[PDB]
Amino acid sequence: GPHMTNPVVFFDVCADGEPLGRITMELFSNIVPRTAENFRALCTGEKGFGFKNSIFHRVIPDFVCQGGDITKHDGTGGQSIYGDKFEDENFDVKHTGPGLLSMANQGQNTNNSQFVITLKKAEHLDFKHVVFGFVKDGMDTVKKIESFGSPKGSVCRRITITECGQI
Ligand SMILES: [Cl-]
Repeated sequence: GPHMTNPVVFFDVCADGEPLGRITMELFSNIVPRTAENFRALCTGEKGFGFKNSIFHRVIPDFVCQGGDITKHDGTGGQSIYGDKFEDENFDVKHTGPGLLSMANQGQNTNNSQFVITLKKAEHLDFKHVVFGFVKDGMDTVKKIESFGSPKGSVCRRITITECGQI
C-alpha cells in the first residue's frame, strides 16, 4: 500500500500555453514493482525516451484522463522500458476511486506506456487494467485536465506534459 519507500514522480502540465500545475504521484513499487519501475523510468527519461512533451490525448469527464502515447502521440502507440509490451503484473489494487494510476491496454498482457488517471471508481476495469499508483498532490490539476475533455474523449486544447521527473 502507500509507503515511504515508494518512488514519487511528477508531471507539470499545460493546456495550450496555460499552466495547469503539478501532479505528484506515488507509485506502488511494493505491489507492482515492474509496472512502477516502467512508469518511473518514463518520468525521468533515463532510457532515452519518456513522457516529457507527450500529451493527454483522450479525456472523458467522470471517467479518465488518458496519456502516455510516447511513440505516435495520438492514442495508437506507446512503448515500455521492457519492449513494445509487457505482462499484467497483478490485479492486487482495485479502481476504487479518483486519482488512481492505471495502465491502458488493448487486451491481456499488452501494457506499454499508455496510462490513465481515474476520475471516478471504475469496477469494470478491475482484473482488466493494472493499478500501479495514486495522485498524492495536485488532484486540482487533474480536474483542470478533465475540464477540457468531452463525452467521446476529444480535448479542446492540447494538453502537454511540459516537464516530468522523479522527486
Ligand atoms: Cl514500515
